[PDB]
Amino acid sequence: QCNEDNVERDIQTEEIETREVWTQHPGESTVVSGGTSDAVVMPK
Amino acid sequence: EVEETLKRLQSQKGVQGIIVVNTEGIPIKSTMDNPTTTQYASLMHSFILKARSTVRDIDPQNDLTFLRIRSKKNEIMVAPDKDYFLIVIQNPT
Amino acid sequence: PPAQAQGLHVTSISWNSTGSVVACAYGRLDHGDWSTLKSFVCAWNLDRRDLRPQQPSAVVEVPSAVLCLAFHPTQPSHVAGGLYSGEVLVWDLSRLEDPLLWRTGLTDDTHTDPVSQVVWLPEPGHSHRFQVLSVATDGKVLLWQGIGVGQLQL
Amino acid sequence: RKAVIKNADMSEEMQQDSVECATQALEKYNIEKDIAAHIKKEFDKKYNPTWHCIVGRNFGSYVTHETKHFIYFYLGQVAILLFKSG
Amino acid sequence: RKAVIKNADMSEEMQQDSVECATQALEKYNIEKDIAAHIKKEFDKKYNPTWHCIVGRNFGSYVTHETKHFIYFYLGQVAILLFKSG
Amino acid sequence: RKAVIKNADMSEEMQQDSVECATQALEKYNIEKDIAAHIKKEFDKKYNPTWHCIVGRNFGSYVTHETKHFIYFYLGQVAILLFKSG
Amino acid sequence: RKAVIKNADMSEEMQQDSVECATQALEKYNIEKDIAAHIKKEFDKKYNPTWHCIVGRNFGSYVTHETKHFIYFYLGQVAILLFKSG
Repeated sequence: QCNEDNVERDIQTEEIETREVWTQHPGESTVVSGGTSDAVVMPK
Repeated sequence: EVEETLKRLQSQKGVQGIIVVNTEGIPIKSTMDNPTTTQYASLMHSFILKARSTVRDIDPQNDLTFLRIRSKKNEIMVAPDKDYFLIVIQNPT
Repeated sequence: PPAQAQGLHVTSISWNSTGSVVACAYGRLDHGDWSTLKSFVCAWNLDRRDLRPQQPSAVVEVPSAVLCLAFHPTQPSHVAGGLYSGEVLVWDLSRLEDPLLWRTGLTDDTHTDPVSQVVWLPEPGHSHRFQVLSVATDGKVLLWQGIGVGQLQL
Repeated sequence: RKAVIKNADMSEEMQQDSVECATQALEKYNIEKDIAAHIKKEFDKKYNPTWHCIVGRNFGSYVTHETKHFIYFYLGQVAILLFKSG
Repeated sequence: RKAVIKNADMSEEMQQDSVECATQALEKYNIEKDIAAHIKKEFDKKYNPTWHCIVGRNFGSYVTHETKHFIYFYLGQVAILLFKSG
Repeated sequence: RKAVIKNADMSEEMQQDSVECATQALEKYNIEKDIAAHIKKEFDKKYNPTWHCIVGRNFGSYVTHETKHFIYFYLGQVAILLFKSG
Repeated sequence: RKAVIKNADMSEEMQQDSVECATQALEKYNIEKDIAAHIKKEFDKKYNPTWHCIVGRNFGSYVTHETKHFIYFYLGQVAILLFKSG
């Protein structure tokens, strides 16, 4: 048999991880956020 | 000292509530219900910032000294701050 | 400039109105300013990562002594300075060929005098345009535009 | 002018380069379109295509980014949004 | 909110959707980021992801789009940039 | 950029040459079809026909190859599949 | 899964069969490697070996095929390359 072997292969690329993000130039202190300890006040 | 003055102020028939908003909309002290406390802190934080910008836009060497907004229901006063300001609501009637 | 600063002294400094980080300096020798190349134009940014002020951010090798090198307000990095010879040159640092000038003046009666100063003015036309003047030592009030450095206009 | 990072989904090294690149672009150009063009092209070269950059004083955006390739920051009053997608 | 298209690489039918989507977004939403988000999401649903939208009064951009999936237009004084990439 | 071999049924000489050839192809060309064409043609010349090459960021494949003539590797984020068949 | 054929050297009956086969493959299989594998095997059975199939959203190729046994088409946003060689 001339075709002594016929090696099959499967190939799969990986996926790309993406996220949705907000931004806005005019606004509040927290510009954008992804779609109660309050220890933040204590230092002042 | 400051707590005693705030209590004395709150006792005044004109005053409808006081909120101490510290970290940019995050309060620590309030004499009001929770939904109003949070909403009021947020609104006045945004509102005062707009006034400060307006003044700087009028003249690039002046900032806010005081801001008052009045309505039929109640009246709100805020003062400029370095780190945080204080919110007072009174019934003008 | 490290090596050059050993013998020279500062005579003309300025800031770029646009790039506030950009500090300009020019030192020179007090004598012999009529003949040879005397110095360079040393600029350094007070910008991100400029941890070595001693390292110039730009060097303009000027063929002769220059004074009062200033920036046009609007243009990112465009300058004009007066040479002792009586000529004003206009550099355009945009090309990053820092010693390479844009336009040259004349050598005829138009402005032979060893002008003492160069100043910019806004042109009555579009605000982007700034006329360049010199202070004649002989009694001339000299104004021109950029390409107009040759064949001055007033 | 002063760089202030508000949000980032990006490594520390790329964050600093984004600011530095925008800072140089802002020094060289006055036109926001040209500032953005500089920032985009430099990122495609150093960190592979395809980046997108928006520079301006007044806008809102809603975009999708690849993880570890998004930053939003100010230089003075000018906001710069830079990310990869595609 | 009168619409004027300045530049497009997009079919006429997609151009109409771009204006109609932004028009509804501007009628419904007061905040720039929210207007942008509305527009983006409508395109992901109908024309598949990944779309990006910028809405504002003062910005420049330099972006890369998929062929035939770009539009830039105004509604009144507000510019909208809408394109696919990724 | 950095070459990372994930799968190979191939001699060490062809493995390294495949990477080198793909590296030059990626430096010379931006479009995948042209990158693949460079890699394929070089292999047909050096190691006899018939080679086939697929270059891309997003795909799956199912192929049949000759023994000792298959490699799959990355250059950065771009995958290269190279094998002989025919 | 709307089909658009970009290039073919194939009989009309096989062209239709390829599209219908690939369309079913995408309905049945979620992962490109398995989609490709299904399609490849169906042609080996009906049209004799040796077939090869590439399925994906982002790739280029340069391949050698036997005359009258090549097709390249899209189903929506997914490209399928199907040819016989060896």
